[PDB]
Amino acid sequence: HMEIDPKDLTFLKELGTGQFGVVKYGKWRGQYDVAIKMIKEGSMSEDEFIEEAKVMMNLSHEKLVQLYGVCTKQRPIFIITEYMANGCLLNYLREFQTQQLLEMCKDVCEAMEYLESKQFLHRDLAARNCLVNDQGVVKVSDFGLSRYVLDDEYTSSVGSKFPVRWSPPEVLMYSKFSSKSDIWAFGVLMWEIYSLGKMPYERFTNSETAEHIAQGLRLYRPHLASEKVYTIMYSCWHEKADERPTFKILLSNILDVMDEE
Ligand SMILES: Cc1c(-c2c(F)cc(C(N)=O)c3[nH]c4c(c23)CC[C@H](C(C)(C)O)C4)cccc1-n1c(=O)c2cccc(F)c2n(C)c1=O
Repeated sequence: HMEIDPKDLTFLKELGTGQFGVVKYGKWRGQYDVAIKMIKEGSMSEDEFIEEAKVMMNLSHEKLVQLYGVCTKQRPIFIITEYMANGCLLNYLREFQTQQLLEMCKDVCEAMEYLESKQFLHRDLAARNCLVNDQGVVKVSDFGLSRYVLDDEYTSSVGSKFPVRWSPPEVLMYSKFSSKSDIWAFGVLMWEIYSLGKMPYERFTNSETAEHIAQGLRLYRPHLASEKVYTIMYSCWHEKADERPTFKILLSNILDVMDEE
């Protein structure tokens, strides 16, 4: 537990509004640049999140957005994190050489291999919650947070905000989350990266996407992805969770394609 005193925070710029409300840029104890997420009441199970936040502090990796602490002796609670000046990867992609696109995949895969080693599920990996720092390094953010979301539009499988397009068959059929459902989502993320932020299965509704996936249909090769890169993303989408690679394997596959291309 790392309780941050709000008196040690400054509020310097408004970054916008996310799923949980207002996000600000500020400084913590004049030392760290931070993002301050102000968690609107009724949007998150705070008690359950606060228990898990102690586990989230201990997660430390260069490619994971660092949790610095929380402000919980008030409502709304604040989540204090590492500041990523270029915002989310989806908007960064939408605003590159093929080598830079693979380095973005490598960055995320390093973070995911670390989470996989800690048996910590992200649960909602996608370009919208990967963040980009001032040097163009991509880092994974909001890992594990979707388990504490209270809005039905995000939690229900038929909700308007459920990430159907990033979900494997066992999630759509049984809500069975595992390291292998994070692998599936990672493949969709690689597709997003190589498609410069296009929506996956854009031609389909969420209901039509679940049906397409049930028939064995998969996302097509983006033109910026080579055959070797597409083989990696496609390996993430095996119908059987047990036949999907680990993040450890994926990272080795990515490093091989980099050295070769
Ligand atoms: C990421 C995000 C943040 C956000 C955050 F949380 C954490 C940090 C960090 N740790 O530093 C952070 N840093 C910056 C932002 C930001 C935003 C951009 C800033 C600049 C300086 C570049 O203007 C820099 C804040 C509000 C909304 C969203 N946001 C989006 O911007 C977004 C887009 C498409 C699609 C989506 F789904 C999106 N969603 C849902 C969403 O929450």
